[PDB]
Parts: sequence; structure tokens; C-alpha cells
Amino acid sequence: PADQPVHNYMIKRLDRRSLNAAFSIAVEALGLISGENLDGTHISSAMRL
Amino acid sequence: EKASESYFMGQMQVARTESGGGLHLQLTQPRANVDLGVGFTAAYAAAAL
Amino acid sequence: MSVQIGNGLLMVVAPGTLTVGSA
Repeated sequence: PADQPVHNYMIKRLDRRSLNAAFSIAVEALGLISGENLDGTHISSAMRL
Repeated sequence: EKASESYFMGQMQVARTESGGGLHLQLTQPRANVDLGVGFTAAYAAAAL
Repeated sequence: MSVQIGNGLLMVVAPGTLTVGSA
């Protein structure tokens, strides 16, 4: 039997992944960055840097 | 192969938590993928031992 | 092209502690 030309229709589903990395920060370094532990001195500038 | 994987990258999100006085940031990036070639598109050989 | 003006927002919400205690 002379085969008739065949067609088709196919779909595909996405897959979903993720990535995550983390980094902390010390407790007094946080006071140094914001400025609440900063003093108008000549040393605290060095520690903030 | 020339293009064997559809690959989508999301928008990076960051989420923290004040655990012990210091921040704890956690970066995160959702991403999804799907093959896009009918038939096989990759194959390995296992040469050495 | 991803770092710190929402990671801006994010760190230094910091210089706000009173939000006073008084009515």
C-alpha cells in the first residue's frame, strides 16, 4: 500500500533549576561600614577602609 | 552540537537574615533549560581508564 | 550589572534605630 506522507506534532517541557551562593559579614564590621561605630578619630578611618 | 540546549537565565535575587548582629546575604538566580534537538545531540566515548 | 542599589537598599537600611519611642 502506497504510504501516504505522514505528519506529526511533538512538544517538550521546560525544566527549572536554580543557583545560590552566600557570604556573611561580621558584627562589628557592620558597625564600621554604616558609621554607628565610627569615631571622628584618625584610626577608625583605617579600620573602615 | 552547534546548539544543543535552550537555556534561560533569570533575574538575580538577594535575601538576607540578621543572625547574630551581622547580615547573612544569600544570592539566588533562577534558571531553566530545555533540549531543542529532535533525536540525540550528544554522546560520550569513555576512552581512558 | 547586578550589584548594590537594590543590594544598595539592601545593605544600608542601617542608620534608622529610633523610629522614636514616644507618643
